[PDB]
Parts: sequence; C-alpha cells; structure tokens
Amino acid sequence: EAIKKLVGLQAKTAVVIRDGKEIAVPVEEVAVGDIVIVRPGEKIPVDGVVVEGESYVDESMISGEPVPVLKSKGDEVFGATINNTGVLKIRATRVGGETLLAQIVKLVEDAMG
Repeated sequence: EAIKKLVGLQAKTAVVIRDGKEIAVPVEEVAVGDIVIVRPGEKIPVDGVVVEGESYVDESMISGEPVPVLKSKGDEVFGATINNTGVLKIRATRVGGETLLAQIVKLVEDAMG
C-alpha cells in the first residue's frame, strides 16, 4: 500500500550502454548521463529524458492515471514506471535519492519522522 508499495516498486537492475555495448548492472551503478535501454514490459529504472524511441509508458503507480502516456524523444520519464510498447533509450537525469519516487518517500519519511 501507498509509500511502502512505492519503495517495493523501485527497479533493482538496469541495462546501460557503455563502451558501445549493453551491460546489465545493479541500479545503484547507474550514473547521471548514462544511456539506459528499456524494453517493452520492463521497468524504467531511473528518471531521465528519452533520446531514442517512442513508446506508451504506464505511470499509474505514481500519478494514478490508468491511461498510459506517450513518450518520444525529449520527453521526461520516471523511475518505477513501466515501459509498455516500444524500446526506449533514455539519458539518466536523476538517480538514487534524487528520483521522483525517492523524493516522495523522503517527503513522507521526513514529515512522519
């Protein structure tokens, strides 16, 4: 439920493109600037901006909106959201405690702490 469910929704792994090749890494190893590749059906692991591809993304777990949202080059995407329809390449813009999800968690933890 709620916040506890959100923490459980965070990605644990990512696939980054480094030195011209895909590498699967624990999500903690993703850096701002990394190019991440996300396949249809996979969780977007960090916040970022689409650099390649076009796909409907399911953001219901954060925004509560049941209808997925079209993401194309230049659009922002959020960690923990689910990529639905097409492969996306995304440049990471916020990772770790800086993601939207992490900021929500922090807001609640701080207020209730």
